[PDB]
Amino acid sequence: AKRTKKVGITGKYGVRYGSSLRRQVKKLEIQQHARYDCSFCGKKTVKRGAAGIWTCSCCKKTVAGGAYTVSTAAAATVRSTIRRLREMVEA
Amino acid sequence: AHAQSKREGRHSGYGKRKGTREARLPSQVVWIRRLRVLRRLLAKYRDAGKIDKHLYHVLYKES
Amino acid sequence: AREITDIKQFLELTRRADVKTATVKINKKLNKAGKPFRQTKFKVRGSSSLYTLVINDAGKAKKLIQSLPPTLKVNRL
Amino acid sequence: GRVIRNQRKGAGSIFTSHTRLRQGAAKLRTLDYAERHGYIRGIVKQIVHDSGRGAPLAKVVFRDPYKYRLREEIFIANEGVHTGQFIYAGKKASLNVGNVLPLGSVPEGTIVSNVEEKPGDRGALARASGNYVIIIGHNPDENKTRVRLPSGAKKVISSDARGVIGVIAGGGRVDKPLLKAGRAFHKYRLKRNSWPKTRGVAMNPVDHPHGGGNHQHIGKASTISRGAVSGQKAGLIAARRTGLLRGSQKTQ
Amino acid sequence: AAQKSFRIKQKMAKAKKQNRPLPQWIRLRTNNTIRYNAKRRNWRRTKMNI
Amino acid sequence: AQRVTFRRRNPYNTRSNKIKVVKTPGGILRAQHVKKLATRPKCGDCGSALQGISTLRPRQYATVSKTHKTVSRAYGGSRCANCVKERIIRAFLIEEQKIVKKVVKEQTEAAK
RNA sequence: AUGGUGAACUAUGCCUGAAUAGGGUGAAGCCAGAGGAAACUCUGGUGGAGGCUCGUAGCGGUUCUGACGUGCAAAUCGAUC
RNA sequence: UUCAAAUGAGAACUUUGAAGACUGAAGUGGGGAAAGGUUCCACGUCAACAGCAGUUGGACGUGGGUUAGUCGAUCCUAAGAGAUGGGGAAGCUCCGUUUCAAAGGCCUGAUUUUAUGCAGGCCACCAUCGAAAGGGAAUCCGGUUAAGAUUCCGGAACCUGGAUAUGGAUUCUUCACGGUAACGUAACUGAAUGUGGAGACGUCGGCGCGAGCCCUGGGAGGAGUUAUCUUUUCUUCUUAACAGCUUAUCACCCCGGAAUUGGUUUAUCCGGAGAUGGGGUCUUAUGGCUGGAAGAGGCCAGCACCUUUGCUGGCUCCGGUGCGCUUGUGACGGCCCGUGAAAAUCCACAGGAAGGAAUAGUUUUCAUGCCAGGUCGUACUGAUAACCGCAGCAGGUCUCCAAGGUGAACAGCCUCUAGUUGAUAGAAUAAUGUAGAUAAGGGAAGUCGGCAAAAUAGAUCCGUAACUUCGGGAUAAGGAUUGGCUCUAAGGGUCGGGUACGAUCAACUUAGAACUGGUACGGACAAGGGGAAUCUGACUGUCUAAUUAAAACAUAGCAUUGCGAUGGUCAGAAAGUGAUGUUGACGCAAU
Ligand SMILES: [Mg+2]
Ligand SMILES: [Mg+2]
Ligand SMILES: [Mg+2]
Ligand SMILES: [Mg+2]
Ligand SMILES: [Mg+2]
Ligand SMILES: [Mg+2]
Ligand SMILES: [Mg+2]
Ligand SMILES: [Mg+2]
Ligand SMILES: [Mg+2]
Ligand SMILES: [Mg+2]
Ligand SMILES: [Mg+2]
Ligand SMILES: [Mg+2]
Ligand SMILES: [Mg+2]
Ligand SMILES: [Mg+2]
Ligand SMILES: [Mg+2]
Ligand SMILES: [Mg+2]
Ligand SMILES: [Mg+2]
Ligand SMILES: [Mg+2]
Ligand SMILES: [Mg+2]
Ligand SMILES: [Mg+2]
Ligand SMILES: [Mg+2]
Ligand SMILES: [Mg+2]
Ligand SMILES: [Mg+2]
Ligand SMILES: [Mg+2]
Ligand SMILES: [Mg+2]
Ligand SMILES: [Mg+2]
Ligand SMILES: [Mg+2]
Ligand SMILES: [Mg+2]
Ligand SMILES: [Mg+2]
Ligand SMILES: [Mg+2]
Ligand SMILES: [Mg+2]
Ligand SMILES: [Mg+2]
Ligand SMILES: [Mg+2]
Ligand SMILES: [Mg+2]
Ligand SMILES: [Mg+2]
Ligand SMILES: [Mg+2]
Ligand SMILES: [Mg+2]
Ligand SMILES: [Mg+2]
Ligand SMILES: [Mg+2]
Ligand SMILES: [Mg+2]
Ligand SMILES: [Mg+2]
Ligand SMILES: [Mg+2]
Ligand SMILES: [Mg+2]
Ligand SMILES: [Mg+2]
Ligand SMILES: [Mg+2]
Ligand SMILES: [Mg+2]
Ligand SMILES: [Mg+2]
Ligand SMILES: [Mg+2]
Ligand SMILES: [Mg+2]
Ligand SMILES: [Mg+2]
Ligand SMILES: [Mg+2]
Ligand SMILES: [Mg+2]
Ligand SMILES: [Mg+2]
Ligand SMILES: [Mg+2]
Ligand SMILES: [Mg+2]
Ligand SMILES: [Mg+2]
Ligand SMILES: [Mg+2]
Ligand SMILES: [Mg+2]
Ligand SMILES: [Mg+2]
Ligand SMILES: [Mg+2]
Ligand SMILES: [Mg+2]
Ligand SMILES: [Mg+2]
Ligand SMILES: [Mg+2]
Ligand SMILES: [Mg+2]
Ligand SMILES: [Mg+2]
Ligand SMILES: [Mg+2]
Ligand SMILES: [Mg+2]
Ligand SMILES: [Mg+2]
Ligand SMILES: [Mg+2]
Ligand SMILES: [Mg+2]
Ligand SMILES: [Mg+2]
Ligand SMILES: [Mg+2]
Ligand SMILES: [Mg+2]
Ligand SMILES: [Mg+2]
Ligand SMILES: [Mg+2]
Ligand SMILES: [Mg+2]
Ligand SMILES: [Mg+2]
Ligand SMILES: [Mg+2]
Ligand SMILES: [Mg+2]
Ligand SMILES: [Mg+2]
Ligand SMILES: [Mg+2]
Ligand SMILES: [Mg+2]
Ligand SMILES: [Mg+2]
Ligand SMILES: [Mg+2]
Ligand SMILES: [Mg+2]
Ligand SMILES: [Mg+2]
Ligand SMILES: [Mg+2]
Ligand SMILES: [Mg+2]
Ligand SMILES: [Mg+2]
Ligand SMILES: [Mg+2]
Ligand SMILES: [Mg+2]
Ligand SMILES: [Mg+2]
Ligand SMILES: [Mg+2]
Ligand SMILES: [Mg+2]
Ligand SMILES: [Mg+2]
Ligand SMILES: [Mg+2]
Ligand SMILES: [Mg+2]
Ligand SMILES: [Mg+2]
Ligand SMILES: [Mg+2]
Ligand SMILES: [Zn+2]
Repeated sequence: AKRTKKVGITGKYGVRYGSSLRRQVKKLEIQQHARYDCSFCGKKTVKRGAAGIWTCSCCKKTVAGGAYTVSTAAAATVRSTIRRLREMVEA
Repeated sequence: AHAQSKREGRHSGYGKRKGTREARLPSQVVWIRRLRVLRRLLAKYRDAGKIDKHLYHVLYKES
Repeated sequence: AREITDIKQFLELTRRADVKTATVKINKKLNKAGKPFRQTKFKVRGSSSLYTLVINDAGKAKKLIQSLPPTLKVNRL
Repeated sequence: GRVIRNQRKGAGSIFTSHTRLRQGAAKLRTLDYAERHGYIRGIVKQIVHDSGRGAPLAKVVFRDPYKYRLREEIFIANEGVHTGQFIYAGKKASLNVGNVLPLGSVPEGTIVSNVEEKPGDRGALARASGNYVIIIGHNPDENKTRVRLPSGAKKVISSDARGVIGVIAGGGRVDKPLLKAGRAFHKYRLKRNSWPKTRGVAMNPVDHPHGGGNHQHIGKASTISRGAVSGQKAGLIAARRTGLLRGSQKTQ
Repeated sequence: AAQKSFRIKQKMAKAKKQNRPLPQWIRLRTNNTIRYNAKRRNWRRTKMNI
Repeated sequence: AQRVTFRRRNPYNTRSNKIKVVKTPGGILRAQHVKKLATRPKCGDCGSALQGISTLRPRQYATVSKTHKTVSRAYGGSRCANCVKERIIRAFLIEEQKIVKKVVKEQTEAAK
């Protein structure tokens, strides 16, 4: 029973702050609250709690991550070119 | 005396009502009342066999 | 602070070195459904805690009372 | 006239750090024999929020090579490092996210964090959530290594300056609208007493060089000389230009 | 103030003791020149400032 | 209808000033002060309440028989049994695969 | 001008404590249903979001330019806010 | 407010009885923090004082009164404060707090000239002050005083330190057995060193359970009303710390190997990293039964007497209910660029130095036994009279406990318990007033201005415009309806059923229908006026205590500046000085 036409989680803020700041906030909220896959046991149980800290519901591994998302574009591109450079020094 | 006349359904009219229907008895309370009873009618029929476990499980998420 | 129910163990308290006092109590009490009976509690006063031994049956209770060491100082009721 | 606000801040009264809750102070291992002739293993035993900080810290415990017991460090957690991970710190350590290696031992383009300005200063450069330096080459006599700092600046430091491979966790933090006063309120609540900010232009002349006048206005050029004296520097200090930065920046 | 220091209870004590009228026999002394207790004090007239 | 009073001079609702109302042999209501609740000791490896171990406030533990402070198996009342299994297995295998690494690089040093 | 005393009021930060009837609203998440070739759209529930709202205590102090104005009071009292 | 009595030279004002009221458990009730300092209590008592009085008092005079191993302090650390080798400063002093320092004390062995010299290893921890709301060893009930009580009395406990023996346990397999396991237990040696836990921690939400309170049936008592009516109205029927056994949501173990996926919360989570199922293990919050303990306390009846005051009997029993109320707790869920102290102190484990038996050893973390617990505070007020405001000032000043009805309700209004009935008094009722109200017909013509005042108001149903950041605007606007009494229907729990139902027990909610009245019904109390625009600030928030609350300040948002630590900005007389900085450009500083 589609509850709100477009303000999603951001509907708590009412009419305040102006559409555009809500638009922005809504994006990262949707990001930060949502449940992610665990690169360790496979169960989509990683949830946030304080920026950059991602922990696993069961299995209890805790990863450092983005302020509002688990992996951040930048970090992963760094992971990849760390691979790259390391490959150079066993090959 | 009064409390009797109450529980005989009296002085309960729109002119003796002052808090909202909601406040008098919460919507939610009703839901939990009702839903817990469906949920547990279900359980006895399964734990007995009047219902088969598959039919139960549809009724559960159906209730 | 304590309840006892081994009648043998009990007697060994009454003859335990530091035990100076001891008191018998008698309670009118009722049995099961109908009538009443006469319950009796044997309280030995230890240095550190008060042991007490219920004996419902008066029959046991009677004999038990002579058994009481003839140097122990018993308060009756 | 009154002592203006930016002067007052310096005597640290109501103005010092709010520091009761902080996790300790993050730094790298002491530059001992192990870390500088080889490598030495630790485990990240937990990563944790540091109060009034952007990025998470990672408690990383090590063996004590000199007497039997454990010694634990407090690190700034690079992204991706996780509890239970083993951490390798040394010259002859290997090139994975989370380890810590002298800028000498990593190829150009490597991406490190918490890097030392001088060797064993236990870490100075790039620590804020998201930041990092990149090695952009090294001249192997007088073993320097040139890096590019998060500012754009390019410094050359010793090759034995340590750094930890990867980027600091918690990036993106600033992308999200604070939205209300309150959020910022609570933000500075765990930093210092710098918020809110009254505009000098709304004060009286006692109070500021911007104060007074029958309309609110700065009254003279607000770019102030480097040579200005205490009480004079409020505005755009030493500003070498001013106005809306048209056009792409990005240090050439 | 309801759960006091010894030092304060004691000033306190001493001050109860100085609260008496002139002992009337002083009046009879040769040359006696004191009529009443001039330094008398009352709890709701003058506070002890500790 | 019967109200009640604190029993200590402290008038505030602090953690260490909890009350419980209670009916006496006199037939009246009297306050009582309730000590903070104890909490369960926790496993060092994983961090859960470890079973078998009695839950007292810390000094009360020195007034209590040693059996209340452990379970039998190694790392008794200190790690959580499951977590001991973990480190037995791991111990075994790594001491074993340590032998493997040895005769293999002795083989490397042998022929190469 | 010189040398002294004040943060028991009040301003601001820190530490450690405590306190706030009853209502209105119904945000994410979730469950069951409906339509449609398809993409997709829709309904009834559940849930309990907010520097949200009605309003006590609380904190404030709008108006009467009310009382008082040699006062109860060197700032109070009433009503309304 | 009133009548009478009693006392007294004297009574509107003191005491007692009666009466009429009030506060109405968010108290005018019962206690405390700060502050006071004897105001507490008894006797005496009225010159001043209590803006009339006075026989009365928080006044005067004279005495009495504050009892702790467990309640606080005392210990610990917090922001902070501050000695010390030092470094500045003419100097009063300023800086630094582990700092550029040759910083100090413990376990026992060696002594068997003796008491502590040296024989090992450690430990390099680096003053001290700072919380009567944070942390924290341990006490409860009954009774008792003119005035003290978790402090005295009675009874029953517990903690810490010190001593120690007796019993048990243990051992010829020396340093315990049992259970597949989770784990069991009355015990069951354990140095240095290491390590883990506890102390120790946000806030809101619904859900679950405890306690006390509230409601209520039966019975056993006492009281009240009884022209009439009421198997009635009111009230007593209680059980502390502590101790034994038992009791748990969570968690965990064994068996087992799951799609037709199952289990499952109010709230969608969980399962091949082993679900559902069956069987077990654990924490003991909490509750039960018993010990404490009926001997106490509570309620009556029946004799006794100036007296102390007794004596003697009984009875003190069994239940029911829940979106109840306050609190407490749990397993969960929401929120954060906020993720919500420290230290003392206690335990455990890893380790295995050492020491220890069969002719007799080991053991005090098992039981029972002996001793000791210092110092200071403890009275009362806590406020329209014990504190601060010149004062017994309508101001100010931190907190816990919290009954019945109406009703959404800790609102208003009425009441039980408790407490008050204090505020100069009498006679009249002109003007003018201050506070409370009403007014025909008109309806803002009043006035700078609708200032004041009036209107509106709860709930149920119906109905709802522009515009919009799509969240709103919205209780938009506009409407009807609402009492009593008498029925009807709907919505639940508990059981047994070979491997369709029947039986009982207990709850106000919602809707519908009759009848009924001078058309009244949110009947007092309670409770929004609405609409169309212009100016202006986005919003919530802020300020001139005591003439300005605004359009002023703040804010998120936008944009500019400085800075890579040998630094930016800022502090200082100086400095081996300081703020930012437990910091590092997703940063700090300045507009
Ligand atoms: Mg709902
Ligand atoms: Mg319910
Ligand atoms: Mg049910
Ligand atoms: Mg399902
Ligand atoms: Mg100046
Ligand atoms: Mg500081
Ligand atoms: Mg500020
Ligand atoms: Mg600004
Ligand atoms: Mg700004
Ligand atoms: Mg500003
Ligand atoms: Mg101004
Ligand atoms: Mg200028
Ligand atoms: Mg100037
Ligand atoms: Mg100006
Ligand atoms: Mg301007
Ligand atoms: Mg005074
Ligand atoms: Mg004075
Ligand atoms: Mg009652
Ligand atoms: Mg007290
Ligand atoms: Mg055990
Ligand atoms: Mg146990
Ligand atoms: Mg102050
Ligand atoms: Mg609290
Ligand atoms: Mg509320
Ligand atoms: Mg309402
Ligand atoms: Mg509210
Ligand atoms: Mg279809
Ligand atoms: Mg709500
Ligand atoms: Mg609000
Ligand atoms: Mg409001
Ligand atoms: Mg209301
Ligand atoms: Mg305010
Ligand atoms: Mg006013
Ligand atoms: Mg006026
Ligand atoms: Mg006048
Ligand atoms: Mg108001
Ligand atoms: Mg009078
Ligand atoms: Mg009344
Ligand atoms: Mg009230
Ligand atoms: Mg009064
Ligand atoms: Mg008192
Ligand atoms: Mg006083
Ligand atoms: Mg008196
Ligand atoms: Mg007189
Ligand atoms: Mg007087
Ligand atoms: Mg007078
Ligand atoms: Mg007179
Ligand atoms: Mg006197
Ligand atoms: Mg006296
Ligand atoms: Mg104590
Ligand atoms: Mg002491
Ligand atoms: Mg100093
Ligand atoms: Mg101290
Ligand atoms: Mg303390
Ligand atoms: Mg305390
Ligand atoms: Mg008593
Ligand atoms: Mg006495
Ligand atoms: Mg008293
Ligand atoms: Mg005693
Ligand atoms: Mg005794
Ligand atoms: Mg002892
Ligand atoms: Mg045994
Ligand atoms: Mg420790
Ligand atoms: Mg710990
Ligand atoms: Mg705390
Ligand atoms: Mg106790
Ligand atoms: Mg089971
Ligand atoms: Mg089994
Ligand atoms: Mg409360
Ligand atoms: Mg948390
Ligand atoms: Mg422990
Ligand atoms: Mg040795
Ligand atoms: Mg012992
Ligand atoms: Mg007292
Ligand atoms: Mg008084
Ligand atoms: Mg006053
Ligand atoms: Mg009173
Ligand atoms: Mg008067
Ligand atoms: Mg008069
Ligand atoms: Mg008229
Ligand atoms: Mg008209
Ligand atoms: Mg008109
Ligand atoms: Mg005119
Ligand atoms: Mg006109
Ligand atoms: Mg005008
Ligand atoms: Mg005009
Ligand atoms: Mg008006
Ligand atoms: Mg009218
Ligand atoms: Mg409108
Ligand atoms: Mg009708
Ligand atoms: Mg029915
Ligand atoms: Mg205009
Ligand atoms: Mg505004
Ligand atoms: Mg003003
Ligand atoms: Mg002024
Ligand atoms: Mg205003
Ligand atoms: Mg004003
Ligand atoms: Mg703009
Ligand atoms: Mg120097
Ligand atoms: Zn996982």
